[PDB]
Amino acid sequence: MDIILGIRVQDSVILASSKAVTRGISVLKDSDDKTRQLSPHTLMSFAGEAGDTVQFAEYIQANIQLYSIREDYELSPQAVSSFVRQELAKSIRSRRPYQVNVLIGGYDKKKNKPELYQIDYLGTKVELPYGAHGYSGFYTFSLLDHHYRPDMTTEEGLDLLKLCVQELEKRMPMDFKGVIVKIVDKDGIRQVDDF
Amino acid sequence: MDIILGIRVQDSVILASSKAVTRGISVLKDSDDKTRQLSPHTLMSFAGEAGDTVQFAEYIQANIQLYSIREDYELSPQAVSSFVRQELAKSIRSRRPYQVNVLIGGYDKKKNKPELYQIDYLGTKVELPYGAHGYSGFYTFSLLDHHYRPDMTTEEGLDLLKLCVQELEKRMPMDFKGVIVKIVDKDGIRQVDDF
Amino acid sequence: TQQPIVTGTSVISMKYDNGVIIAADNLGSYGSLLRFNGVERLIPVGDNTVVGISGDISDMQHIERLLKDLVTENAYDNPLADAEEALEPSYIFEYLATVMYQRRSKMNPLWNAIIVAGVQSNGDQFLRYVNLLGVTYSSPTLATGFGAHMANPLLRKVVDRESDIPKTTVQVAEEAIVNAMRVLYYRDARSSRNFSLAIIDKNTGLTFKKNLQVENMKWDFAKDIKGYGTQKI
Amino acid sequence: TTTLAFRFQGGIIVAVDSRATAGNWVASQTVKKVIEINPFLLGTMAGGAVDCQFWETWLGSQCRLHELREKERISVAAASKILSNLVYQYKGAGLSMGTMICGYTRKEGPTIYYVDSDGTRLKGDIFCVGSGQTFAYGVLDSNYKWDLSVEDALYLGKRSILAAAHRDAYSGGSVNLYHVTEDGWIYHGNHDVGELFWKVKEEEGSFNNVIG
Amino acid sequence: QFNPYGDNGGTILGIAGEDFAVLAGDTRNITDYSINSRYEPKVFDCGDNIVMSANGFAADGDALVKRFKNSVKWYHFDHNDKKLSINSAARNIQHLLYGKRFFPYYVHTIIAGLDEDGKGAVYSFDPVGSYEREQCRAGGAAASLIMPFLDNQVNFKNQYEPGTNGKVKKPLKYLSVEEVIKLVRDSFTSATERHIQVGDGLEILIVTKDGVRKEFYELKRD
Amino acid sequence: SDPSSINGGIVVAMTGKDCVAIACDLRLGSQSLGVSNKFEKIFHYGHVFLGITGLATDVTTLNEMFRYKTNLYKLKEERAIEPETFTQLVSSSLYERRFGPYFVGPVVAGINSKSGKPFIAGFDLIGCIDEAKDFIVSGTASDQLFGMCESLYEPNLEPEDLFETISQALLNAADRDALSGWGAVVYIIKKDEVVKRYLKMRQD
Amino acid sequence: TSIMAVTFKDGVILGADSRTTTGAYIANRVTDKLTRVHDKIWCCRSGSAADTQAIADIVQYHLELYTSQYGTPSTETAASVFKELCYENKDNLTAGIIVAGYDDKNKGEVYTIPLGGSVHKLPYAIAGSGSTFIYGYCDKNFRENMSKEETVDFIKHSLSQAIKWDGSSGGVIRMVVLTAAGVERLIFYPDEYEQL
Amino acid sequence: TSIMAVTFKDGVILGADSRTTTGAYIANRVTDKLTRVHDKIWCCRSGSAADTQAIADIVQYHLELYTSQYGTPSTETAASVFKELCYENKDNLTAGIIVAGYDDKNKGEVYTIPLGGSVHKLPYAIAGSGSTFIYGYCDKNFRENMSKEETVDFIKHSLSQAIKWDGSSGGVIRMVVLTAAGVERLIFYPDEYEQL
Amino acid sequence: TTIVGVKFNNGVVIAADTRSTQGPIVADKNCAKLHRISPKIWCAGAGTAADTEAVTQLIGSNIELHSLYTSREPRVVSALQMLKQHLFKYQGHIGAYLIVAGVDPTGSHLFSIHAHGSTDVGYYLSLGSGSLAAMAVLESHWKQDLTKEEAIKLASDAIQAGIWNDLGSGSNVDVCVMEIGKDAEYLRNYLTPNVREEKQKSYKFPRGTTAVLKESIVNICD
Ligand SMILES: *[C@@](C)(CO)[C@](*)(O)[C@H](Cc1ccccc1)NC(=O)[C@H](Cc1ccc(OC)cc1)NC(=O)[C@H](C)NC(=O)CN1CCOCC1
Ligand SMILES: *[C@@](C)(CO)[C@](*)(O)[C@H](Cc1ccccc1)NC(=O)[C@H](Cc1ccc(OC)cc1)NC(=O)[C@H](C)NC(=O)CN1CCOCC1
Ligand SMILES: *[C@@](C)(CO)[C@](*)(O)[C@H](Cc1ccccc1)NC(=O)[C@H](Cc1ccc(OC)cc1)NC(=O)[C@H](C)NC(=O)CN1CCOCC1
Ligand SMILES: *[C@@](C)(CO)[C@](*)(O)[C@H](Cc1ccccc1)NC(=O)[C@H](Cc1ccc(OC)cc1)NC(=O)[C@H](C)NC(=O)CN1CCOCC1
Ligand SMILES: [Mg+2]
Ligand SMILES: [Mg+2]
Ligand SMILES: [Mg+2]
Ligand SMILES: [Mg+2]
Repeated sequence: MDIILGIRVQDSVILASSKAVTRGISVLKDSDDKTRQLSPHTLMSFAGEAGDTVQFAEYIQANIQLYSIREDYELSPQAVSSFVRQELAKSIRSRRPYQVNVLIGGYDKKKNKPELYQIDYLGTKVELPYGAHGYSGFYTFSLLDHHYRPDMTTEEGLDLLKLCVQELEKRMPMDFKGVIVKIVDKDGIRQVDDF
Repeated sequence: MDIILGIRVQDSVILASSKAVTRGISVLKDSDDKTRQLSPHTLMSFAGEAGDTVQFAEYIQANIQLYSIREDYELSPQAVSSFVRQELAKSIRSRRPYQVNVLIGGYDKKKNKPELYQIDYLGTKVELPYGAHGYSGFYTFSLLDHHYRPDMTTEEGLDLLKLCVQELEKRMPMDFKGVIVKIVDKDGIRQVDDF
Repeated sequence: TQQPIVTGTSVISMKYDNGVIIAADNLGSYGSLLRFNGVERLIPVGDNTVVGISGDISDMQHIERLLKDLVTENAYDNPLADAEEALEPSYIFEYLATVMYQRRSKMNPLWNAIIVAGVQSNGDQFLRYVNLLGVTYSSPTLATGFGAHMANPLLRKVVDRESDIPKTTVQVAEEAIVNAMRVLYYRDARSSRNFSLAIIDKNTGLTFKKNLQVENMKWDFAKDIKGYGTQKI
Repeated sequence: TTTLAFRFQGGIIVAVDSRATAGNWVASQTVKKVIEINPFLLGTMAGGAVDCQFWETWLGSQCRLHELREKERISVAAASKILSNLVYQYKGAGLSMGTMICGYTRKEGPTIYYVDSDGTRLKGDIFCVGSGQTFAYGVLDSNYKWDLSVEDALYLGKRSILAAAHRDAYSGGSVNLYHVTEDGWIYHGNHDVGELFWKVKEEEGSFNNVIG
Repeated sequence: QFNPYGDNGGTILGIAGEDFAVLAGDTRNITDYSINSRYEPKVFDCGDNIVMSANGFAADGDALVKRFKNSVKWYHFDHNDKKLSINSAARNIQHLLYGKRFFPYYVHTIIAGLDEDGKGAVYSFDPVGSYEREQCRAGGAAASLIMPFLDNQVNFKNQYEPGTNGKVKKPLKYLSVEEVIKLVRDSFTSATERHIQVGDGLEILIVTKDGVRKEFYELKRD
Repeated sequence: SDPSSINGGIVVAMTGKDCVAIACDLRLGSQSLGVSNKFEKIFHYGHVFLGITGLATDVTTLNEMFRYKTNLYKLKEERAIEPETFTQLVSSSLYERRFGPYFVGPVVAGINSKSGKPFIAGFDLIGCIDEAKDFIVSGTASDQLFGMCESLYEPNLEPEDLFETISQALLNAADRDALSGWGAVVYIIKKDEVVKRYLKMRQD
Repeated sequence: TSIMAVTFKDGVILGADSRTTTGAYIANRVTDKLTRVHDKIWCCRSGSAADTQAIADIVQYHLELYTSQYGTPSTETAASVFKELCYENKDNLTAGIIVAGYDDKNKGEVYTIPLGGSVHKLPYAIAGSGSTFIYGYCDKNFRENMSKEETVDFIKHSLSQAIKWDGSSGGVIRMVVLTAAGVERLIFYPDEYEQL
Repeated sequence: TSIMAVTFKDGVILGADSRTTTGAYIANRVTDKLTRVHDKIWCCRSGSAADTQAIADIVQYHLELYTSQYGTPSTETAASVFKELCYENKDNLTAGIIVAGYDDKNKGEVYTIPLGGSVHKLPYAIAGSGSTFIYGYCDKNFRENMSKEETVDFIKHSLSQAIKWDGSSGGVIRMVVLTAAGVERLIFYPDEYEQL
Repeated sequence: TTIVGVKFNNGVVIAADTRSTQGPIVADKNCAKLHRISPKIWCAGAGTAADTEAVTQLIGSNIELHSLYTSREPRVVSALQMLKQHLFKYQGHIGAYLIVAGVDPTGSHLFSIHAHGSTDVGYYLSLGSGSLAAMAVLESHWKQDLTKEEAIKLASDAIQAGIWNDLGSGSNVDVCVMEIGKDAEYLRNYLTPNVREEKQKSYKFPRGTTAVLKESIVNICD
């Protein structure tokens, strides 16, 4: 886990998530997808305690898919983010809380607008232009404060993302084995294959 | 610190030492030489607690250089290793011990033989064909058990070393920013520039 | 680092128009055990100073030896030992304050709270506190332990600020002190009925009263209290 | 603290913030974290305030004695090593210092040494040190080139401290700028973040996360 | 286990004018929830036109003041009765405090006086010796209550010129001794209302080229 | 691990002449890392204003919870809840979680629509009501706020003067706290108009 | 506390001091530690004031209910009810209770219930912090079948010594006489008992 | 331990039990806790056997050396030497010592030195674990200027009660009589003192 | 806190200071610590402020329902029994320390309750951080057969001792008199001896001093 980023641009939301899965002194995998599609226009990346992350993501996924079938309708990114926050807010006062931080990137088809929500394991939600969980933020937030503009294209967002990944590979102590990038826009969710 | 390796082949001793220096969540440097030349045919790599490593290396270096000047004679790798062990053996029962592990690679001009000594901070010495300190050993020792032969050339030793560095970059959790390689033979000490 | 074993409770004191009054009970407690009952915790130094000591008694006895030795040393090669160059309360205090702070600074305190009461050569009243930490302060009323919580409030109704001191007589002041000692006997579980009291007056000198007792105690109302709520028998 | 110093074409840039903290209490906004050891030597301060202040002023006294005894200005390497050997004697005692010794000599050229209280001593072209080091690194590394003009390098250093002053809760106050050349150090003024942030936001078009 | 430290409460305040400086402090001394003294002075004239206060743990405070007073005395003996400048006093105090870096004086220290150009000066220290000259500093228990008020009223922070679209700041200017004493008294009455360790009395020491004057004011005694 | 000072924030409320003011900062951080500069801490249910400092997940939760309750209140009572009544509802709801509490520092502000009286109140995390004529403070820079309010405040201020007072109190307190600042909002509340102003403050 | 109960010819007498402490502060110097659980069954309370109070209130409830159904309970029955509470809740209680009562068949009986929740029937019993100091005295001075006046003196002298040495004990001495005659409350002030 | 020293008309008597415990095991049931530091200055030892023993040996050395230079020391002097050791080494010692001696000028004197290292001159003194149980008894039964036989009974009865209640005390009662006549050792076996 | 209760001829009086604290800070300068359980049973509270408020309202509620059920005026022993059983159930975790006083058909009563659920009876009582200052006054001046006016005087004197000498107590004195046959009179701010002195200066700013970024009208209507 560890590295998950998100950048909201003019017409899309870009999520970048590290590929490494480590335990002890062994990198067990270098091609891990730390994300689940909650609905055709909504994507959630996740990071945190082992086991909890996937269990939580898939539990949320099932719930949103159940809603979609029942109402024959896709829930708005705002509504999904609020649902997810409430689940984490419950969890933190449970016997054993989900120790999972997430980013929810979605395109709202009613507003024709991209939206990025940052939610930590306590159930703390914020809508942001750019977001990060873990130590990543300590480098990326300041970088994006400088280089980010609100009217950027998806292509300009990807260049801005490369700039983040470059800085992280330079200064982060751990080898996170690069990232998988996914774009969320009016035409749905697609993955960039060469990064 | 963290990664220091050593391989003794037919006519030389090859030392490989990681370039990264990290503190907290910041890689402060990616071009650090974790070694000191103790004498023209003797080289010591070091790894351990911050500050202690260099202070110890330079203290040992000064002592050996003082001996060389006094006797107008180079001390044998065996003699230097025994001196270094005794210093560490003293240290471990001091008020504040040196927490430094070392590898001493040297070419004995009287025997015309390469020698590799592995010494930990407790003052535990062993002469080996190949050696490592830290978590490195958990991957390299088994790799070398398989691929190493006693009659290998310096060039074959370097290929064997690349095989170690490749495995470490694949499976180690931390980014150690590659290695600096140095060869110790009858003609002295030289550094490989492209690795 | 210590822990106090045999201890003395509150020492109370106040200024009045001509002098100072100080009092302290005659008990040496051993935890909850009221072990020793003939302990004098007011120690006069010359005829112009009384040092009242609370806390660890073994350390008190040590301080007694220091003060006794101080008098001896001051007399050496001093023709004016009983005149111009006699020990002042301010000298005695600063010496103790010095010692206390040095001992706390070497992590080996004298486990005490001390009040030096006396009258200076120029007629001025001296009253100052020092404790195991070397903390010092002065006030028209000073008290240690429970004394600080229960005596001071009562004594401050008499002398609330500096300007009330000339207005306060020795009869009024002593009455307040004796009343305070009664209140402490009611409410302090490590106090005794027997106590000593000392007046240092700028005209009449040092009067040291021993074997005093708390009297005129209200207990009669106790016979009316039954149970803890609903009991009638 | 955030402090940085980097090497480039035209010498060395040194930039530091000016906040002092006592936990979450802001102790001061107007603190000097650079010490001018001599006309050619600078020292930056991060960590415990007096630890840095006391021992770097002491370092200045040691450097002064060196030039009286040797009739020659101390090397950056030697000055940095006096400080590193000193803190190493106190290792374990609980000193907290993150320092950079920057300066020029003929024999060395422009040189930067990172020295900390664990006893680490490193020569290098770029360092950022303190609680806001990561924030400064993010901006500096993504805009750094060797071929920067003195004007651009001065600004990049200023902008990197500003970035950290903004995000890091334990950095702020104002930016103090320095430039070090073959001719010695040159002070490039105090820049209060109170005005600088809005000036930079407007002119650069950056900081779009904030309500403008 | 023996705890060699304690908290005697109180609060102190230093403001510097053009040709003067004030060092104020309340006269209350406390431990826990008890009042030890309603008038125990903690701001002292140390000679050479330097006034000093060391607030926090009184035993350490008195020890420090005592040592600095002694430092001034020996400075005169050793250097032909030379006047100890305020900047030199500050540096001397740094060494006193840092001498006990690993067993500190638990005090926030402030000194006030005149610099070598005759202008008002306030220097302030942390417990282990780091110092800084400022126009303005509060120290001790109620420092957190008073300091932001001083930022606002002495250095005119967050105050802009009316009708300038928040573009032109309120200009800095020196304050008169009459204005400074108003701020001191209002600062302490405010602090007294909202902090339990502050009260009883206020004592101010004013420093001009003519010497050191005192002023006293009653404070609420609850 | 002290919930009250992970995210940071401050709220302050004052009374004036036939008016009240309530202000908050905009910072949401994760200790030293500032994360959001848009995070508002004041909400309203009809004409009653509630500001909440402390752990942000609880701030959000409690807002959602009081919206829930005041909506049901209004449906059944057929009228908007008043500040005195809402204050009691907050107290009840907080004390209901006595041994597993929300880590918050709420502040109620509003004008009673019947009597026209300005009303402010504050609580601890567990429900104890702190009613006051003059002012209420809350958050990581509460010491600072207490100091600013106690010196700057005076009774019977006109809305336009009260704005300057509450704003200056908030601003200068936030500048002496590491976890507060990054923007500010001030609500000036009169009997039947409410002005909301965003303040320019230093962004460090 | 210092508390005791003593059997004699005509019945039984319970005695107690009146000091309640919170640390070294005396919260109450005129406390009534002698509490009625039935007409002629009383108890002395030592340990936690809250625990002994809540226990005594429950016991009083049980014996009132016992009385309504089965008539007057024996002193042994009362002690059994105290035990059942003290024993079953031994981990959560700090209560050292002495039970004393007068039947007409069994005359005066005394039962002591220390911290463990065990029961011990005895001729006399002492308990509380101050009781340590009077074990030697009470053992030497207790006789069986004493008169009322002899028993009053025994308790008065005993508690006087306990009070004299134990700082956690003091104030007045309260006593309660349980005989065929009825119930008599007694009180003895410091000025009297101190100089015995 | 249970130990005590009592002054009387002709001098002073020291008394002690004979039980040494390591936990609940009795290491020695015939211990001699009454130790000579000078011809007619003896002490009773309570607390750590090792500490009190080493102290007593040092005191004996000091008084032997005192005697060689300045003649026979006073009982007060002996107590001062005990104090100096107990007070200055208070962090490293667990010693509660009673000192008793006979001068011809001062007659019988008793000094008690508890854990703190303080000194207290008294008519009689009690100490050790078992002394808690006889404070009440000893206070009630002690008179000044008793006869030898009266004082022997007082100690015998007192220690009998201490032994009866304190598990850390038992065995025989040893006594040491200090008068102008000389030094008399006494011993009293369980069969005698138990049934007092 | 400082709270007291004092019995007299024909009834009982309770009094309290008006300071609330958060650490060393005064949160409230004039809070009411005198609570109504029923019309003629009043309660003074110290300890955890919310616990004293919550437990007093809960029992007051149940007492009202009980009084309605039984067609009888509520008794003090009922409030005592209910409070003590409630507090005991929570093993001290509800930090309420109360003085309960009142008049009922049985007479006039005065009790104290501690957080663990132990109760006491007295002619005079005091609780809170300033209880020792107050108790010293009560032990010095209390007597049998107090008049109403003598009891009020004694109670307010005891509270004043707390106000002045205890840092955990201050501001004003509230009193409640409960006399047999009569209505209870709640005397809010019976004494106000801690009035803030006139500030030296007005800090009303020039309008436009504060820099503004945005304005907007907020919609509170439907
Ligand atoms: C940023 C602001 C993070 O703190 C910087 O590191 C800054 C650097 C600096 C340099 C020169 C002058 C002032 C400030 N550091 C601080 O402001 C520093 C933070 C800090 C405190 C304590 C530490 O303990 C190891 C480490 C760092 N703040 C202080 O030194 C403050 C003014 N003083 C104290 O906290 C007093 N402490 C010091 C340690 O001993 C106990 C008393
Ligand atoms: C003496 C003091 C020693 O045994 C008595 O047992 C006495 C008995 C008594 C007092 C009043 C009414 C009836 C009976 N006990 C006390 O006065 C008692 C001291 C005590 C407290 C706690 C104990 O263990 C839990 C044991 C003895 N005092 C109290 O209970 C007072 C009212 N409350 C406190 O001191 C508060 N305690 C609550 C429990 O936690 C510690 C603080
Ligand atoms: C009674 C038991 C209680 O005061 C006496 O003081 C008695 C005195 C005595 C005994 C023999 C000779 C002269 C005087 N003390 C003991 O018998 C003593 C019990 C005791 C041990 C340690 C103590 O504190 C450190 C206090 C009392 N018994 C011993 O010293 C025996 C010989 N040794 C041990 O039990 C071993 N100890 C050594 C210290 O660490 C604990 C284990
Ligand atoms: C005096 C002021 C004590 O100093 C009184 O006892 C007072 C009683 C009182 C009663 C009703 C209304 C106002 C005041 N007590 C307090 O004001 C009380 C002091 C206190 C705080 C915390 C405590 O437990 C650690 C114990 C006593 N203050 C409060 O209750 C304040 C309003 N609340 C908090 O500080 C929040 N705390 C409550 C306890 O749980 C942790 C958070
Ligand atoms: Mg910042
Ligand atoms: Mg005050
Ligand atoms: Mg801020
Ligand atoms: Mg007693």
